[PDB]
Amino acid sequence: RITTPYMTKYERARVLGTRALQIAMCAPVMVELEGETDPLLIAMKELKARKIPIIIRRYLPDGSYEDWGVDELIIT
Amino acid sequence: MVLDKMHARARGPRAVLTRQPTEGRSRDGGLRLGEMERDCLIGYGASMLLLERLMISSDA
Amino acid sequence: KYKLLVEGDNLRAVMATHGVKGTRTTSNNTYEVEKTLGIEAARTTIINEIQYTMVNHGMSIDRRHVMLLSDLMTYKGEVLGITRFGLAKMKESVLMLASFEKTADHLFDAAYFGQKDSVCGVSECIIMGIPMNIGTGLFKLLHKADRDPNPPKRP
Amino acid sequence: YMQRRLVKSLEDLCSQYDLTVRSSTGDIIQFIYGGDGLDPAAMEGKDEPLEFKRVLDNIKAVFPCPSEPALSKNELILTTESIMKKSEFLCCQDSFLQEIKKFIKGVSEKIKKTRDKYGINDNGTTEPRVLYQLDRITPTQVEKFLETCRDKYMRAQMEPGSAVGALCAQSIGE
Amino acid sequence: EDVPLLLMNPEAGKPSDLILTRLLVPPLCIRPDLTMKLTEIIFLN
Amino acid sequence: ETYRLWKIRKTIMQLCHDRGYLVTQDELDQTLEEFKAQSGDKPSTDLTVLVAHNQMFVFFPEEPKVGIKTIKVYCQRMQEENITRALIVVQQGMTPSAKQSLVDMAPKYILEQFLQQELLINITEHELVPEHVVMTKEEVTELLARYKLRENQLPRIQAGDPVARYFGIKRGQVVKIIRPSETAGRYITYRLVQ
DNA sequence: TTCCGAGATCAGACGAGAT
DNA sequence: GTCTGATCTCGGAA
Repeated sequence: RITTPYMTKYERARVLGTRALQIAMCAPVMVELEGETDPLLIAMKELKARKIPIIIRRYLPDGSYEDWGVDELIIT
Repeated sequence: MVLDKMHARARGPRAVLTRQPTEGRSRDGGLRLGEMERDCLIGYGASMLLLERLMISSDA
Repeated sequence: KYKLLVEGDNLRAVMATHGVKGTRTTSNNTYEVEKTLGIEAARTTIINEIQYTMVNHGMSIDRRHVMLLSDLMTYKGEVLGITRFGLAKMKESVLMLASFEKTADHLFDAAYFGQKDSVCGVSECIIMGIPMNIGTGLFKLLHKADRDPNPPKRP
Repeated sequence: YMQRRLVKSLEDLCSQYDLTVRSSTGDIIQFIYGGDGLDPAAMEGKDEPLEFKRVLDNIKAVFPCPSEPALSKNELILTTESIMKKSEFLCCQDSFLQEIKKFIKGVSEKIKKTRDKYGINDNGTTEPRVLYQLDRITPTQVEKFLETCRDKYMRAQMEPGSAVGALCAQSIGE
Repeated sequence: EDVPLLLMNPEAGKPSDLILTRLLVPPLCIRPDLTMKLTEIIFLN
Repeated sequence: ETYRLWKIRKTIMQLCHDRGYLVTQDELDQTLEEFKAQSGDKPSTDLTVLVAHNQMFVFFPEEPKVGIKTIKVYCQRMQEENITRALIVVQQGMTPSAKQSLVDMAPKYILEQFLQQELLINITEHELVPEHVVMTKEEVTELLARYKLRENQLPRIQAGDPVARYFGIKRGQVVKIIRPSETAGRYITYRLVQ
């Protein structure tokens, strides 16, 4: 609950990083897509519709963690 | 003239000792992503790129 | 108003003389501020004398970069200049030192000691081919699929 | 060479998630990055994230609000306190939150200096109506001024895990 | 007792092997001119 | 000239006020005229302070290079008065055999050593040196916990640093540094000592 | 009496990449 | 072909 409630540019990159690679292995798509064949262009459609089945595990450097749903974050 | 300098290497010969792509266009190239450009890829914070660019598509 | 600049090095012998208000006198030699005025004044000269020589050449720069470079350079006790020698007193891991200069001695000497290095930083995770933890590899990602720690069966 | 020595020491620093900047070995170099935890990249001129004169004039021009009362000096300091402690502005550390307040009173006195010359604000009606557009600051703007200066300050923080020293090695070396 | 006092972590290696009575030759796959220095040893051996 | 035999006494009674003793305020600030009571005599030890905590014992041995015997002059009155801490403010420096005599008799009595021209300026009121503040034992435990940091892993200041030697700090203590800035002025950093 | 300062000699390094 | 800290030898002293 203590880290920044803004999705950083390093979290948006990897969430788009692995949701692209998930959807390029026939994952179920959450956005009823409209002809986009680039898997990366599907993932930004997933982000803006805020439907990504991914929870960011944010590591405080002592070892404790703090989860954050991608629904529960403020993208830019 | 650009015909003597146009160059692209998809996947070709690797050097016999270190199994990296060779040096030169006469030997089908591969251009060195040098250690100065390593820091540029560090400073962007792109972690999964550097694993892809220095382990996956060079020495897998 | 009058001040006087010297071309010398003996700082506290200058700071203590009669007439000079030693509360307001600086150097440009960051070691002679470290020996004489503590480390924290040696941090502020490394901030200043870089930000003095950077605005002299045009070349504007944020202070927050120099506030990091100074604060790295003086955080382990004394001012550790970024040479080959200052890296040994800053880093523990071998391959980060071994990828820098003196690759022969730094690898044999860390075999003489039984040096167990963990693989961290970026100069070793790039060598080993691990995704580095600096930047996009800091956190990690979960999946949000349907799961629960379920009840078992009666046995 | 000086690029090489710089980046071969400074590469393994990143601003962790609790805003501290640590080495690879866990040891703390800085407690907040650069005192305020702010990106130099997103940083505005003068090493300040806002440059408040530009944002307030931007807000007055993007949102001119006609048919609005625009009363001031007795309401401006009163609206800027009612908005600033209102369920928000907790993550704004109060060194920036002072800096809005010293700017708002700095533009609060600029209003009364013009209304000192002429044009009493007795209820917002004098006979030449144009005079209330001298320093118009109407409270639809000053609340959008704060919700922008908050969010421009919150956005221009150092994003956690950003290869902080690797930015430093380029910005000294280049 | 006195091996850790020379700071040699004896799980890594005791001081008797700072000098060479046998010697690993590197594998052939990492040398397809250092072979020439190996045969110069066995000549002298 | 006497700008010293006075300002040194001015400095150490700023120094042991910062270290938390009970120097009355009128004894702290003297103009030179308040020290012109003794001013002609001491050039051509009459200067030794004992102050206690809310007890140090400074020394100005008139010998330039203090030898082991000169320490041994007041090794005995150190253990006579049951005093635990001392100061030896020297003129030139210690003889290179005498500095061990401090660390041979280390845990019984402390007796830190200063030079003269080291002490002629108060380095705390220097513009470059920010306000070091020694933190208490409970001030460390609320530090480590907030940052979730082990005692080690804090930024480190040497024990022989000029401001650690000023404030009189043994190993294991943590100073709090208020570095002044321009936007905030309250950029706080901490330092574990070595 | 020993120990620490100051005299000699010794190190590893001295940008990317390209044909 | 220097620029470099380290590490070895001399020497004058409390």
